[PDB]
Amino acid sequence: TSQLAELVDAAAERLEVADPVAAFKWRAQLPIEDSGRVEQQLAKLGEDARSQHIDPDYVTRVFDDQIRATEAIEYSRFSDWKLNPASAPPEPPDLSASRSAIDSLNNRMLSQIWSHWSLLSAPSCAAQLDRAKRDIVRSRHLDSLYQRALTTATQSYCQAL
Amino acid sequence: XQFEQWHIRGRYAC
Repeated sequence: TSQLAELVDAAAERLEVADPVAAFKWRAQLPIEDSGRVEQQLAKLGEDARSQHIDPDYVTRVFDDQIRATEAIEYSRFSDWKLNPASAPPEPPDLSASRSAIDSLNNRMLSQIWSHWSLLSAPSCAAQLDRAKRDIVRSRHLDSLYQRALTTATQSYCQAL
Repeated sequence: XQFEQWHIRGRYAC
């Protein structure tokens, strides 16, 4: 079992927030893209990292990858719903629960990153990450779209110094 | 995607 499995599990769970958010933005006629919100989120995560004496640039690259992967899922859903608007699913009443989940999963990922910092900077990181993705793809039943998203979201893990 | 040239996102894959 990979030492990175808890981190990868948290990243995959965070990817899953794309579906309620996409459904909500579709029904509410809101854009997927929000560059100002991304800048504010990444700046805050860089400051959370600095508060814990973690390298902020490593953290903000990781979370930019994660956010791009999340947005990619939302764009894929919008493509499906453009082809068949009747298939757009019931959306959550609001995004307060999604905001809470994202905050919780941000914290879980950052704490796992620091907890395994020695491995993330070590030569075995890539192998350990491959193993973790495989196991999480199984345990969370990830389809082709989420598998690609997980690859994108984790592509900068083995960059820690 | 969308980002200003001074944004954090501008430093990375985008």
